[PDB]
Amino acid sequence: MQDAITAVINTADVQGKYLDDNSLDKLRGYFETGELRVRAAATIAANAATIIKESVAKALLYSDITRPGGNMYTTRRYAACIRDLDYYLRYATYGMLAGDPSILDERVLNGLKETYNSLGVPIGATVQAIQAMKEVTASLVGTNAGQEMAVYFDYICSGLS
Amino acid sequence: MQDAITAVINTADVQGKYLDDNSLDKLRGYFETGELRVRAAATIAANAATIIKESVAKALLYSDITRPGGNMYTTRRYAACIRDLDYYLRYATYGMLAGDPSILDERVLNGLKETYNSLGVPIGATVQAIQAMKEVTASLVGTNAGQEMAVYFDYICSGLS
Amino acid sequence: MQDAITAVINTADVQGKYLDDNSLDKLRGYFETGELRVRAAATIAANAATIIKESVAKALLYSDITRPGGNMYTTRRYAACIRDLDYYLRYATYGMLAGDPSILDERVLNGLKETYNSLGVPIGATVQAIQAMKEVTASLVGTNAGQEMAVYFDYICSGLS
Amino acid sequence: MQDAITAVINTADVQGKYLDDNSLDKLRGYFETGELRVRAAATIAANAATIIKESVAKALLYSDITRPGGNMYTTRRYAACIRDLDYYLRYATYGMLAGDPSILDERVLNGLKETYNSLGVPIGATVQAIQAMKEVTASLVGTNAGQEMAVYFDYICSGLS
Amino acid sequence: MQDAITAVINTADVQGKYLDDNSLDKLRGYFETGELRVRAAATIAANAATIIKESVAKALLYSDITRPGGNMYTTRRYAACIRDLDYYLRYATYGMLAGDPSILDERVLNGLKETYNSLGVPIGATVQAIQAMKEVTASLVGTNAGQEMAVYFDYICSGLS
Amino acid sequence: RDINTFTVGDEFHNLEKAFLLNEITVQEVIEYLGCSKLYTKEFYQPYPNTKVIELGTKHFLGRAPSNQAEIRYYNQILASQGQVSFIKTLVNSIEYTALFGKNIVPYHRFPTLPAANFPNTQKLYNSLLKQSTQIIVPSFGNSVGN
Amino acid sequence: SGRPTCGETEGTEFVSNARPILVDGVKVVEYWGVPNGPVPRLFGGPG
Amino acid sequence: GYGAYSYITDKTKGHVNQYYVDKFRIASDWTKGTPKTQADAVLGRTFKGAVLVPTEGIPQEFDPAIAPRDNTVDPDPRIAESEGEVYPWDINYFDPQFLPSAYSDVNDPETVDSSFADFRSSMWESRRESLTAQDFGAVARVQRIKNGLDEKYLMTLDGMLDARYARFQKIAEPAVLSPTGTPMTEIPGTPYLGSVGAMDFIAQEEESVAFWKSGPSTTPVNYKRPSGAQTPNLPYNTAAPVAAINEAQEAQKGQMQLS
Amino acid sequence: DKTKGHVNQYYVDKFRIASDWTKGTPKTQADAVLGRTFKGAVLVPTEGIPQ
Amino acid sequence: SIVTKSIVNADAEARYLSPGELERIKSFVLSGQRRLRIAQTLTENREMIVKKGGQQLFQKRTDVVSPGGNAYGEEMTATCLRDLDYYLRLVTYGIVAGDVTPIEEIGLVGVKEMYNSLGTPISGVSEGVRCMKDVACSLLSGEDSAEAGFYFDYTLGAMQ
Amino acid sequence: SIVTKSIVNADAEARYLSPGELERIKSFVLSGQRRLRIAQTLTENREMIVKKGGQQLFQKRTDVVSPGGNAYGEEMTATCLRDLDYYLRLVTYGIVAGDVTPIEEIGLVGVKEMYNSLGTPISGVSEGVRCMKDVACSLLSGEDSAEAGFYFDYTLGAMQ
Ligand SMILES: C=CC1=C(C)[C@@H](Cc2[nH]c(/C=C3N=C(/C=C4\NC(=O)[C@H](C)[C@H]4CC)C(C)=C\3CCC(=O)O)c(CCC(=O)O)c2C)NC1=O
Ligand SMILES: CCC1=C(C)/C(=C/C2=NC(=C\c3[nH]c(/C=C4\NC(=O)[C@H](C)[C@H]4CC)c(C)c3CCC(=O)O)/C(CCC(=O)O)=C2C)NC1=O
Ligand SMILES: CCC1=C(C)/C(=C/C2=NC(=C\c3[nH]c(/C=C4\NC(=O)[C@H](C)[C@H]4CC)c(C)c3CCC(=O)O)/C(CCC(=O)O)=C2C)NC1=O
Ligand SMILES: CCC1=C(C)/C(=C/C2=NC(=C\c3[nH]c(/C=C4\NC(=O)[C@H](C)[C@H]4CC)c(C)c3CCC(=O)O)/C(CCC(=O)O)=C2C)NC1=O
Ligand SMILES: CCC1=C(C)/C(=C/C2=NC(=C\c3[nH]c(/C=C4\NC(=O)[C@H](C)[C@H]4CC)c(C)c3CCC(=O)O)/C(CCC(=O)O)=C2C)NC1=O
Ligand SMILES: CCC1=C(C)/C(=C/C2=NC(=C\c3[nH]c(/C=C4\NC(=O)[C@H](C)[C@H]4CC)c(C)c3CCC(=O)O)/C(CCC(=O)O)=C2C)NC1=O
Ligand SMILES: CCC1=C(C)/C(=C/C2=NC(=C\c3[nH]c(/C=C4\NC(=O)[C@H](C)[C@H]4CC)c(C)c3CCC(=O)O)/C(CCC(=O)O)=C2C)NC1=O
Repeated sequence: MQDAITAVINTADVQGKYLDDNSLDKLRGYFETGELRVRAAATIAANAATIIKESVAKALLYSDITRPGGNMYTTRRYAACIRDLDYYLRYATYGMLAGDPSILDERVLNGLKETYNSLGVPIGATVQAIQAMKEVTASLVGTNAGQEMAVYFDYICSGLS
Repeated sequence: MQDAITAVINTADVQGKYLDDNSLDKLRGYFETGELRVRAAATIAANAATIIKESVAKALLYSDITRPGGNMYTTRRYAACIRDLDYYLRYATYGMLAGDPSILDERVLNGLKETYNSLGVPIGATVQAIQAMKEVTASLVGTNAGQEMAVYFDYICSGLS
Repeated sequence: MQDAITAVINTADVQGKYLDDNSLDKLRGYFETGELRVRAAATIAANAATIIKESVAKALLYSDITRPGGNMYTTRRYAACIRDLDYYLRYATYGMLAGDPSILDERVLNGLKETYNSLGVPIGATVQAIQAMKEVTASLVGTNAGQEMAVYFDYICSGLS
Repeated sequence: MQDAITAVINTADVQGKYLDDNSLDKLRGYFETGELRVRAAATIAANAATIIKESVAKALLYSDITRPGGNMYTTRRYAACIRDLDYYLRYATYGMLAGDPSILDERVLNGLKETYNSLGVPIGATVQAIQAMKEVTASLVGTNAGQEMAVYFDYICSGLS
Repeated sequence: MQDAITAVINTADVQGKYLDDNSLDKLRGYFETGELRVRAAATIAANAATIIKESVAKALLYSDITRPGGNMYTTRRYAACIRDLDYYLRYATYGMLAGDPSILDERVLNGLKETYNSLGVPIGATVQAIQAMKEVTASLVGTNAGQEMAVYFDYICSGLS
Repeated sequence: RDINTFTVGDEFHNLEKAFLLNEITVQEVIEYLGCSKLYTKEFYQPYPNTKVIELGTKHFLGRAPSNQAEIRYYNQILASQGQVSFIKTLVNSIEYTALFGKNIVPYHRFPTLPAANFPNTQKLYNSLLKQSTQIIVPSFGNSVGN
Repeated sequence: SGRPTCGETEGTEFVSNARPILVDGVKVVEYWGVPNGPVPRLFGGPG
Repeated sequence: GYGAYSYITDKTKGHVNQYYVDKFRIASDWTKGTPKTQADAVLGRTFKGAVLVPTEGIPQEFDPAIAPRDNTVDPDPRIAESEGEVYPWDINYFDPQFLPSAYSDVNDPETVDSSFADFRSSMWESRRESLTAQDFGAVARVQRIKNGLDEKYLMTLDGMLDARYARFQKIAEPAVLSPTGTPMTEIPGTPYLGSVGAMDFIAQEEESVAFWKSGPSTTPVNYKRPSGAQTPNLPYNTAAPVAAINEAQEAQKGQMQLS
Repeated sequence: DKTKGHVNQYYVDKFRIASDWTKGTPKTQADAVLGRTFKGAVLVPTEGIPQ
Repeated sequence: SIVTKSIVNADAEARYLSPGELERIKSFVLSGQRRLRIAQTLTENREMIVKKGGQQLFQKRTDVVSPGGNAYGEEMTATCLRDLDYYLRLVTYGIVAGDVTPIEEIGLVGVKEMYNSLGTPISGVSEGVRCMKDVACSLLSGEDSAEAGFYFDYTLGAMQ
Repeated sequence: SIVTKSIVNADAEARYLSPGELERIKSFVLSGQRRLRIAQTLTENREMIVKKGGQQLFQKRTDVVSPGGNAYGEEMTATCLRDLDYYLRLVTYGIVAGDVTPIEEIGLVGVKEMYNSLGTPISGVSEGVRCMKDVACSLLSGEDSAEAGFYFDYTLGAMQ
């Protein structure tokens, strides 16, 4: 993976140059937004369970999916579903706090579309669940940090779709 | 896997309904054929060694395969084919006695065509060997139970081909 | 495609060199075997019909294939099979007379295994038919030229298998 | 495809809303940069030949590729190579002048990596050729428009790599 | 794998033949050349480090790979590079001392072109490095054994290209 | 591969002293190698949890994942705790003790009996390091029933 | 008692009421290799 | 196309379907929901229930001597309350915890000094451990290379470059196979011998973990001790093994320490 | 990957000796001789005390 | 099912079905009609079991229906009775299967993770199923409610 | 980067970032401008550090300078100072990263195998980096050169 800092050292390194004023402006940008990211990751760390509960309650419950015939009908599949949501929340927090979505490229979105199209997981409903996590999470962390979290949830949704 | 009973509970479950008279007719059908399946499985358990010996003697010996350069030419490869035949007979008995070929989907025909096309096992000769086991087995268990074992041997042969 | 001459000009060309004594030895080898290839191609052109009849009569007739349910059961499928044999013999002659099996890579073995595994043509029986054409053809053209045609027929059989 | 305008109408449309001040700010941004995009496309249209000639002269000539055994050694392959550099320049101009690289997703980068890895085209050299077009083209159109062309040539290079 | 002996036993075995005069001539050939292959492998074993150092100094020296952005630019990639030259030298010695390049087919050239085209390793520079090992190695072991090592280094070079 | 190109220097030098004195069994070496930061950086970092299952069984047992229920089992183990539990379950399994016991380094094997084990290990060991990011065994097919 | 995935305090390394027989039943058995599990041979018994 | 179906885009519950969620087709049943945004609204209305007002009027003209209006002043307090946003229940409410004023500002010097000093703690733990681990490892591999390199290790590439490591760094000379291949012997009887004198006995600083202690405080004086039991059994009338005589002389070595 | 590895050209190489300089000159400030500018001049910090 | 279990157990040892195992399948397939009647009775009396069991649940356990409770309201109580209906249906599946495999794979594998994800106390679930066990044993014979009641006992042992 | 040294950590533990770890991230992002002052000073004074550190290197270690040494010759001597420039640049990356990951992965992973494959004594490399540490500590403050000097100390511990 890489954060914003590593990305700056990648560009400056791969040019062979040292750190010029542009790269220092990018690191100043990240170091200004750092505290906000920290407290956002603190809040999400606090209320993960309630994010997944409220987002499943908004997006998936009392529908064809949890009715019989639906993908989430058995208790095994319900638990696997909310497990999957937890991964999306956790790695979206890592992606927020790194400031670079390369983590989502390496450890989440790789082979996931082939996996869900293998098993039979509906992609539509997954995306709507992730967007429900985006609205609930933005409600917890506020406007600015909700924009940051939203970008990474939208990154995963753009990955599966 | 699943037997015929589990399959009935799958359809009745996935509709959300309970057990209606059609599903009870299917359970009555299985419970009528039960003892026939049991004694057939008993007899095949008894004469598996004999069945393998007669089907290899009919289908494979004194040909190009056991002549040098054929695929059965060595003792390791003779053993491998003989061992392979035993698996077909055993899992065909499981499929017979469950009343549902899902076992052959899970544990036998998965990746088997990629295996034999990877190694260089002739599929033709294998299918002929399995049909030889079908005729001998039907000769041992009789008409009815030979039809039942016939559908599972034909299921494996339809899987390889 | 390419013949042996074009292959020599390929290696000499791709080194950037001109023609050294090794490549001229290869051209002398081809030009020594030239007339042998010519009369072999003449004889095979003469007796294609009889090669096919004899090889189908040895390899395929009076078996499960021409009995109903086999792949050669209908007239349409009988004619398609003899047709296929005619193509193998013709392109094997082209491969013989070029001295380089690149033709069989380009125009015969490309997609042929996907074709026969798509339709349900038995590969085993086809290989046995091609080897029957190899023996009959070698019997017509003699020892040397039968070794040469042997290479091309074995090349197609190695391609299917 | 889509331009920046179509993308704005996609977001505003898919929210169901009309055009708010943010979307009008984005269209004002594009309509400010419009004239610069026009004259840049005019200059590239004027000097396409010389872009491809100077970029091939920088990036590919007098190397292993145009020497024997290298990818561009035969004339057929030389002409196909410069033909492809013409596509990269043309569609990079379309992508610049649309303000949205969706064209490069639809008509260029789709299946191209599978095509070049099929044929034997080295991806490394291709990317270096495209970056040579980026430096020459930026030299023709100037600083700002060279940054715009820079993002689209880098988009294609990120696509192949 | 197999040596020359095992290959003779393979062809004679797979025809079902015994060992005739031809195969005994091949085993005579190998047993004549055996001691020369032994002392060559002894000397390569002695001077491996200096072969890799002199071949990197010939082939990768005074090149852009060393400069920032080249593929050898870091310490990790330099060490991986000289590590791969160690593999080429060592398996080339095994192939020489077996008298049969089947080792190179099994354990080196399998998947290597897909690996280097995946990573971004330049194939041309690799081939030139191997040829530098061919020249230095032939200088150490002399004329005869340099011809033997020359066929196996040329086998690896033909494998990558 | 050899440990030299992806390490700075000595790293876990203790295991070298502790293993050459024969106090540490081969299994405990394999566990403490499997649980280090170095093994995270190589195999746990750039790959998803399914690929981490597949590589982990390849390294520590010499084979591919056998059925779907092992994949769910290993996912829940990976998600619930992490790599440390996962390597401890691979090493401390019945299978690893039966095959290898205390004094045998794991080796490449060709499993025969269940499903696609032979083919899938043939897809694994014919792949070099970093030859593709694409997963060999993502999952198995849709089985009817539960 | 490990880290719980979803929900609170539950979600450990074994899913509750999962099967030991699905994982333990399916064994990987190199015939002509070290016997991992009991392996029968029909033709093993000496003539 | 201008209208494209992204799954990111389709918020409406088509895919996961509930009969109960539905569009507000009839006036009856507003009961079940209210609009949340300005775009979702009645034609003449607002998100709240009110008539839309264009909010543009003629500003009272002022004298040119009067100072002009300023754009960045705090909005009048009465204005905020009339929109209603001051009440927590209102949707648009802004929490006081989410203000940018609630942060430590990065530009301030005392936070940078105090917080760098907060930074240094959690790092001197791990940084200390990593450095010390490098030193222990250094001693370890130097002693490993000094003890000798076996044939099988010297064939491996790592051994070859560890033999070179010892050569370039003057730690020891390591016996390596001769350019011919036959192992470098000093005496032709046994393979892999080396010259032994006067450099084996000089201690190197890279072997010692402890650089700090440099002074041995005694003088050692040697004598012969009778050695009692531990005297090894020797065969009579024959040539004893070399090891046995070495054990006999190792048993009979006494040490006095004079401070 | 600006350095030419994939395209193997011997003539284009890095400057290693005093004689090389005739063939090429530096174009950017980052590519610079220690103590020089990108043009041939001594570096000056350009910071002084304003009157 | 017993067929599936015998097959799976046999498969693990890579051997043909044992005579003892085979004998059980005979006893199973001959005990069929008696079981069909048992699931026929619990099928056609489901409304009294779910309602009466729900009444004894909420009367024993007023905490769930207390304000701020998971079961609070009409909708939530209806969802609670919905789940008791599910486990009654699964018990009938387990009765005709002659084993808990159908019940365990539909209903029990990963149940604690789901109800912990819903905020539901699972001890209340087990008390609900125990109430339906008492009603369903009031609807059956001696040996019959022994058997069916033991399937209920297995679901109670899975919840606790 | 310091931020990475946490996401990988709780990623392998499969949990959210720990509270203790979170405090460090805050302390890191508030200590940023001091770090950028340090790497600014080592950036704009690189020529003095490379030249003067090379002088103290060659004056302490006359082995390499002498004929037959690894660094002897005009082209060779220049490269030696080129490598000191590499490490100096890396030290600056490690300062703004707040971690030696940049230094380790760009410079230290597999360094012994490379310089042993070049015939370079790596102890002379460590003496050179120590010389640049002395010059760079002469160009900074007390606590400042404690910090930066300790990054140099990490590189010395990796070379030895
Ligand atoms: C196997 C046989 C065997 C022996 C015979 C002894 C012999 C012996 N005695 C001493 C050592 C000693 N022996 C004595 C004994 C003496 N005190 C006196 O007043 C008398 C002169 C004398 C007894 C008659 C003393 C006092 C020391 C200690 C001397 C000292 O430290 O100053 C030592 C040195 C080690 C030590 O301090 O113990 C040895 C080797 N040890 C052996 O292993
Ligand atoms: C972080 C790395 C990573 C991810 C993300 C991941 C996903 C993943 N989801 C899976 C299954 C599943 N995933 C779901 C998910 C859903 N069902 C729904 O209705 C919802 C709409 C949706 C979730 C939002 C379900 C029900 C299954 C189980 C399918 C089955 O095996 O029965 C499986 C198969 C293993 C198993 O759980 O039994 C994997 C491997 N695996 C990984 O290693
Ligand atoms: C369903 C469509 C269909 C048809 C019709 C068919 C015919 C067919 N006829 C055959 C032979 C034959 N058919 C005949 C027929 C005749 N001889 C005469 O003189 C008469 C004119 C005529 C009988 C009325 C003979 C003699 C042979 C064998 C010739 C030989 O083998 O030498 C064979 C050769 C092998 C085999 O029979 O198994 C086939 C496949 N196959 C098909 O799939
Ligand atoms: C085997 C088939 C084949 C041919 C023929 C071939 C030609 C070829 N000619 C080239 C250049 C050239 N060729 C010429 C040729 C000429 N100038 C004149 O005025 C004359 C009319 C003519 C010589 C008779 C010149 C001047 C250049 C270089 C032009 C430049 O770079 O500006 C290049 C550019 C890079 C390079 O040479 O490495 C190729 C690839 N390549 C091939 O693969
Ligand atoms: C960014 C991380 C990084 C580093 C550090 C690096 C070093 C590096 N040092 C090299 C050579 C070298 N480096 C030295 C260094 C020294 N000689 C001495 O005696 C002194 C102890 C020391 C200078 C302080 C010498 C002499 C050579 C060339 C040796 C030769 O070619 O014979 C080379 C060979 C080819 C080339 O330079 O282009 C590389 C790649 N590469 C990297 O990617
Ligand atoms: C014998 C069987 C065998 C071979 C041959 C082999 C090659 C091989 N080379 C690799 C990487 C590499 N290979 C090189 C090679 C080179 N760089 C250069 O500039 C040179 C021109 C060139 C060598 C002559 C480099 C730099 C990498 C590292 C790429 C990276 O991971 O960063 C890797 C990826 C694993 C790693 O090293 O990190 C493999 C697997 N693997 C095998 O199992
Ligand atoms: C076939 C196996 C199976 C079961 C059992 C199952 C249960 C299940 N119970 C649910 C909710 C629920 N279940 C309960 C149950 C109870 N509340 C209490 O206090 C009591 C202890 C208990 C009733 C006896 C409640 C209150 C909810 C909804 C809680 C909420 O949404 O806030 C949901 C959420 C969405 C939906 O129902 O459609 C599922 C999927 N799903 C399955 O596939």
